[PDB]
Amino acid sequence: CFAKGTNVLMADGSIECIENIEVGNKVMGKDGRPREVIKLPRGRETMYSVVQKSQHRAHKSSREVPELLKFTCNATHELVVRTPRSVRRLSRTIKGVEYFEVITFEMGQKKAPDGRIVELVKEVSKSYPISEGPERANELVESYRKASNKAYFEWTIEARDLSLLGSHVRKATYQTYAPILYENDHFFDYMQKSKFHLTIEGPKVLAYLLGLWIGDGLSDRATFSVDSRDTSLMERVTEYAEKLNLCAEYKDRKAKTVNLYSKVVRGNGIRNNLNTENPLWDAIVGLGFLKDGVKNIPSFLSTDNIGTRETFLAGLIDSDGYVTDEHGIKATIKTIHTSVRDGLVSLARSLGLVVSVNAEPAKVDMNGTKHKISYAIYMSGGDVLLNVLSKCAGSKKFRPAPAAAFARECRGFYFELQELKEDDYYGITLSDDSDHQFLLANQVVVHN
DNA sequence: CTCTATGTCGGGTGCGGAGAAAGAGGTAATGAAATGG
DNA sequence: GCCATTTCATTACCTCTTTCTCCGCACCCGACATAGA
Repeated sequence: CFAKGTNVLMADGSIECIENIEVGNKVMGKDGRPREVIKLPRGRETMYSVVQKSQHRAHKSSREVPELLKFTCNATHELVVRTPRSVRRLSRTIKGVEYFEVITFEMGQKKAPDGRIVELVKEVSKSYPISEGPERANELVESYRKASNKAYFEWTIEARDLSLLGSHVRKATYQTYAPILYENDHFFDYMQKSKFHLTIEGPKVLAYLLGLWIGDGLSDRATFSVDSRDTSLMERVTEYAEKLNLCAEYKDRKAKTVNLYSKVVRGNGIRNNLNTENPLWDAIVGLGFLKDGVKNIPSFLSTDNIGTRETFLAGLIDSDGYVTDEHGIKATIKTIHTSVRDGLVSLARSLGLVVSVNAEPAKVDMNGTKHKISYAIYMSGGDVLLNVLSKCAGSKKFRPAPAAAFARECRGFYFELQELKEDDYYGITLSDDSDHQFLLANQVVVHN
């Protein structure tokens, strides 16, 4: 059961407030498929607060508080958790004799003060004196390592039982969120829904261009900047631009500025068109990449076609995107516009990538200039991210496409738990044969 | 003549990148107190 | 209670990311003029 306010992800990918979800509607299953609701358990109880942990620190100005994943449930809500399997060996001495130890995480049981019989994870140790010889020990260690396939346990525990966990286990316990595997085709239907009728590279190229525009584009013309130096990118531009059937008006004249002109009438002389008869623009406005005068990453994109979701970032990254590879594939977009920040994060995750932003306060300096609140949104995620990069043109950005059928597994997150005051709670119940867990809106995986 | 799309101009500031710090969980290593026979 | 493990939170580091931050000038954006319409 959830505290009132908590937003849910509906199977159609919309977002509905928990208190308003009725019976018969279909929530989002971690598999992207629908999870029907059959009961609206309501009531009053003691509520608990959740909130991811993180290397974040700047406080204690109103420097915005992070976008940390969070939610609030009653004391008996089941937390879909995970805990690593761990086995360490150790040699210690007491009462004279020194022995061998075999510390391990194994799921046992423990008595809740309230009397209940709770199934959880416990730290277990088995030991005998060094006299016998490290042989017995070394045996179990593998007889464990070689016990189960998954490197972690996947169980459930009620907020109110969490304390029951020992120190070591507690710390080594996290919750997870899953990627938005569902898929609308709003992008596609839109494309088909218009006058212009292009090839089957549209959704792709168009997507890629919208990506670049957002990053290095101009906010009042279907034109944008480029690094006179990245040639590969340069071509991509022409190519994709050409496929949408438009022109690349390259002008590096004292970095490079281009303009994507329609092949329409030119006007009387040469004073070509760029915004007119241009799908790019027809969309920027159509799909909402330009809300109320400022750029923006439209939310519908978080729930649309993955390919397209990918390609778009591809574009964003090819302009305003710095990539490295030294200790893992990672990419960093920098912005100053909230909408851009947000919209991007919500999208970034939809894929399964790990995201974290870092604001930089306004400033004013020696040049006496007034800087602005800046955001350095950070991403990573092995394959998932790679498969995006594989769709890049930039030299320093491009990266080969993952093996294949790379799994879009859930990402876990360490959190904090807080005891709140009793309060009305709303919960929903799914049909039996399902997994009994649905995804929230901030992509966090929860049980009903 | 008025109302929009295209070039195009000048000023103040977005962001580019990298290196480093500051957290966060994992490990041993302890000190001892609880369990079962 | 003697024995012989176990259980457990805390301690001092230990590894690994991911949050921060630094700063000037080439470039981004608002401002303006002018071919269309």
